Amino acid sequence: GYFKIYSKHTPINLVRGLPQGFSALEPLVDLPIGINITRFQTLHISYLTP
Amino acid sequence: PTYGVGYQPYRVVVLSFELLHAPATVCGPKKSTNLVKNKCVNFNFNGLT
Repeated sequence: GYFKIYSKHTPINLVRGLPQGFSALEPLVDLPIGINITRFQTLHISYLTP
Repeated sequence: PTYGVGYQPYRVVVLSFELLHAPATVCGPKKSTNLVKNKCVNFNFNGLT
């Protein structure tokens, strides 16, 4: 019943592909939402241009 | 305002404590004692005794 989010931010100079290396992920936040999750989806930002 | 004592409005609030088979979300106030140092003491830190 706990949703746990771990996060990490790194400055990467690679142009394409998942970089090879090790970096531990510090916990970001735990929430007692207590729901059932089976699917998910990502949302992106859009830049409106003339 | 001139009605009888038993005919006056009472503001009734019923608190219903629901306890399911799920992790709890409401708890009573947690207490704290002054921190003592350099002395064998019985310590409790967030349930770690």
